[PDB]
Amino acid sequence: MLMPKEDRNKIHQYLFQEGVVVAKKDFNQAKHEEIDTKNLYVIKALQSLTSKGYVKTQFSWQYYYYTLTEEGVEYLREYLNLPEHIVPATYIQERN
Amino acid sequence: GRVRTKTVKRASKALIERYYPKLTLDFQTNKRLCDEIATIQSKRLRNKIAGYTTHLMKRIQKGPVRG
Amino acid sequence: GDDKKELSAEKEAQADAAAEIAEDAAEAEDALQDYLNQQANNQFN
Amino acid sequence: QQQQIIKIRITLTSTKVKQLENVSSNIVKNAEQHNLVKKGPVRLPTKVLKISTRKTPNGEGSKTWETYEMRIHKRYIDLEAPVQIVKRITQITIEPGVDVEVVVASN
Amino acid sequence: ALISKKRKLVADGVFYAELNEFFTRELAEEGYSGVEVRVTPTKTEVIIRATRTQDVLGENGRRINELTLLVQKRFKYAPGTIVLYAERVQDRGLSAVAQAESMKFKLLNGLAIRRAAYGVVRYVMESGAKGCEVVVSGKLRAARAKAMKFADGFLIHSGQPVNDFIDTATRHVLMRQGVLGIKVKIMRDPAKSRTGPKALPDAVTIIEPKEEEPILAPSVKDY
RNA sequence: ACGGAAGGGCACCACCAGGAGUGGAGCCUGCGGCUUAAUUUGACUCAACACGGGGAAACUCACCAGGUCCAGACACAAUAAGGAUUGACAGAUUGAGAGCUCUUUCUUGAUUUUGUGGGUGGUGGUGCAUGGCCGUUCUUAGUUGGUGGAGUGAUUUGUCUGCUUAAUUGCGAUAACGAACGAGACCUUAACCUACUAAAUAGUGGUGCUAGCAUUUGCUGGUUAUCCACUUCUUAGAGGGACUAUCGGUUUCAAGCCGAUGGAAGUUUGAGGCAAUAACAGGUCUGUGAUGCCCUUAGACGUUCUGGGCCGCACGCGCGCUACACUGACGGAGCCAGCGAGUCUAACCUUGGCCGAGAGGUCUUGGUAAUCUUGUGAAACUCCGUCGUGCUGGGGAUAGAGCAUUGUAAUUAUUGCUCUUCAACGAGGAAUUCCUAGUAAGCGCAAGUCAUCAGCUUGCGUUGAUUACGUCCCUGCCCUUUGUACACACC
Ligand SMILES: [Mg+2]
Ligand SMILES: [Mg+2]
Ligand SMILES: [Mg+2]
Ligand SMILES: [Mg+2]
Ligand SMILES: [Mg+2]
Ligand SMILES: [Mg+2]
Ligand SMILES: [Mg+2]
Ligand SMILES: [Mg+2]
Ligand SMILES: [Mg+2]
Ligand SMILES: [Mg+2]
Ligand SMILES: [Mg+2]
Ligand SMILES: [Mg+2]
Ligand SMILES: [Mg+2]
Ligand SMILES: [Mg+2]
Ligand SMILES: [Mg+2]
Ligand SMILES: [Mg+2]
Ligand SMILES: [Mg+2]
Ligand SMILES: [Mg+2]
Ligand SMILES: [Mg+2]
Ligand SMILES: [Mg+2]
Ligand SMILES: [Mg+2]
Ligand SMILES: [Mg+2]
Ligand SMILES: [Mg+2]
Ligand SMILES: [Mg+2]
Ligand SMILES: [Mg+2]
Ligand SMILES: [Mg+2]
Ligand SMILES: [Mg+2]
Repeated sequence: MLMPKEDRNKIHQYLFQEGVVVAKKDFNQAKHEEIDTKNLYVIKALQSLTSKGYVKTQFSWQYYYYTLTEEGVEYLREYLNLPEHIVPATYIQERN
Repeated sequence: GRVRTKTVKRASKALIERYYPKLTLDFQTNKRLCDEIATIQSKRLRNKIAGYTTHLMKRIQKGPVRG
Repeated sequence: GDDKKELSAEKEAQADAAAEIAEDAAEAEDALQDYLNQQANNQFN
Repeated sequence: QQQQIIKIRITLTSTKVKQLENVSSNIVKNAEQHNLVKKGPVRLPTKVLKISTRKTPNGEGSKTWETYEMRIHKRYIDLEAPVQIVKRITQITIEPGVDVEVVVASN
Repeated sequence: ALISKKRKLVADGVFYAELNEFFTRELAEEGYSGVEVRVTPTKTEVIIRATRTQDVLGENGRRINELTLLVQKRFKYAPGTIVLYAERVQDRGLSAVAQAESMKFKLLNGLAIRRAAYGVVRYVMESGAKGCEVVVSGKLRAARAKAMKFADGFLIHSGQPVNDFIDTATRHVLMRQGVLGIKVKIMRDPAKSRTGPKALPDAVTIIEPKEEEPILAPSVKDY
């Protein structure tokens, strides 16, 4: 798609941080809850990210559920550059 | 109509068969009987049953009845 | 499936069920990465 | 050293009349089973959420109508207890299917 | 906050419906079989009735993270306030939904249409059901649509005990040709009911009298 | 399985005895037809036609006249940092304050672009490729296994002449005996509890404070807590109650049926919900991010934006509404329901006060609700008057002029009010629908839809009949008997 690196990272980064993204099917949503971009931006960004492995997508009642997968856990490691032994949804909280 | 089904009539037979001392011409007491002496899942069916294991009695008292 | 080969199905059906009882009785017992995310951007900040 | 009579109203709302009456009754004992003072379970008129629809996804056929319904049961129990018993009596007594709500105040 | 309780109780229904869905879509290869969501003090409790909870967990308990996180983000829960646990179902054999997904998954490794269903009925039986029925509908291999039935044991079909004693579930195994309809019916042995009616309403038991040894001219016992 | 053979049945989607009608009329609304840029489309006997919850001003929306966008994943290849690509102010242009496109010339920085492969979306096709759902047969009563009896066998007997029932419901007969699915049971609603447990969100009596009239103590009210009590009425928990009981006619003195008495209740107590096996090329790909295959994919069948269209009018068909009057209209006055709904991150249901003839407006207000709207003071209906049979003051079509509401927008007139205009229609040919008691019919109300719009529907209560309580004549179905060269089963 056509979107500036700024918005790509605000996605990409947030994906690595949370390890998870949800987002309602409604392009033209201006700003999406949480991430600071066009909703349309998120959906397609991820769609790409999935179509090359990396991430998994689920629908049901009008909402996308993107699950970051293990090979992606590497790809983001390249795109965000951060060193191996980084992070994801891969902590166990304090003692929760 | 009001033809009593087989379940009603089959139980009634089965009760008159093995409890003729005890039971009576009275449905009012035969009701209370059934409760103690028989497992039934509804009040309604129990009544439907007792009322007919009664009627059956009522005329045994004048002759026999096949079955 | 045709009824000419039926026996052969019902029996493989059983066997299928028999091995679904192997699974369900053998599962009735059988036998880090630190630094975080919003931290590495506050430690290299 | 605490404890003071704070005037309570526990409102009990559900679609499962067994679990509801259960949590209702078990509470009313666990009141005077330790001597409080109350006006007991007040059953509010159980109301019915009706929904009336054609069965058919489309148009064909004799026009058959089908009404689903959902029943909401609501009690309220008024208690007069101090802070200790109340908070105890709210966090426990919990039950999956019965929404418990405890207000306070004299207005 | 602040909602009508008519609106509130319906709302909670929907919430369950949307939640149950998402799981049935997300945990099929995990024998998802249902949920219940307990509203409590300080947390919202979600329990996943999946047969195979080892997968719902994951590497040091990952997945339920993603799963909560998902469920979290979506309905807007404030981290901590929503909590998921998985919980292996006590015999999948008496749970309609669990068996359709078996049936589905059977036919997707290409089991013979019967060997599939004909197996499930047999395993369900040995799980101690009172009766069980599977239908397959739609089209295999030929062009014109057929449908089969696969029953054994005992079922009833009408009135309240239906609400009481039979689990039913339709699934849609999406095949290369068109789509199959799987449709399972399990009828639980009402003897075991544990909480409810103990029998069918037709059940009329008579206690078996007593072998009297009567006669005997009066007499009385003192004490 | 079928027959344009025979014998039995069953039913107000049959008739009888009637009711109230439709068919005639005005209009409303769907369908055909015509018409058209387009008048999007599915469905055509009961089982297509106030049906797709289909009451379309935009949206919906598919159709028509026009304008943008890619939201064309991903892989290789090409291009290319000396710049792959992106965007634009003004002007021209355009319906448009769309940088669509052009002039001009800044900007952006590897996100794209060109190409092929591969995807993708689609209310595009196929319901005669499917799932699921539904409707139909079915207001029907049918389906099956155990042990036995018959047959080499598929199979049959059980599952049957009769009688009975709403029912393969039973009785009875009996090479069958005994059972299960479906029926019944069950479940929900409406009826009965001065028995039980309670209630300032239900209400009664007493007592205070208090108004009015009588005064002779009284009668009729005010007072979300001034206190005491109570649960009859209201509410919903747990119980109880009915089993066609008692008695009697009847009958194979069987199932049963009829009558009387009692009973809250005696038509399956009344009305529903659920409902076996099987069938249909029933309907729905236009509910679905359900789906195969085909089609299409950048001058798109994607999508969005502007504007028209689904309402267009020689006419055929179907559901409706209002009527033709005097059991009436009109005008004052009486004045009584039940099922409901209702506003959070928001404008829902609206009391009350004022202004306005009205519609409405404006100021405030209670309600997330047995708490407020609401006692929903609804309508038929009841009362006393006016009119007097005259197309009349019945009837209100058509139409002109004004004022208000919803909405970004009301013109092809959304709706509402006022004046005015004042049509057909004088009870409707052949035909045809619906119905058996709190039913028919009359009568309004909530709810769905809904910004606005019900002449529709789903429920509701109010007023409350006439005539059956039967039969096979009509019509439709079922059952045996029987014929078959049909079994893809008379398409
Ligand atoms: Mg049954
Ligand atoms: Mg039934
Ligand atoms: Mg007649
Ligand atoms: Mg007539
Ligand atoms: Mg348009
Ligand atoms: Mg391409
Ligand atoms: Mg191509
Ligand atoms: Mg589609
Ligand atoms: Mg079809
Ligand atoms: Mg179909
Ligand atoms: Mg067609
Ligand atoms: Mg009838
Ligand atoms: Mg033999
Ligand atoms: Mg026969
Ligand atoms: Mg009472
Ligand atoms: Mg009487
Ligand atoms: Mg067809
Ligand atoms: Mg469909
Ligand atoms: Mg139309
Ligand atoms: Mg009047
Ligand atoms: Mg004025
Ligand atoms: Mg307020
Ligand atoms: Mg006139
Ligand atoms: Mg008039
Ligand atoms: Mg309305
Ligand atoms: Mg309509
Ligand atoms: Mg023959």
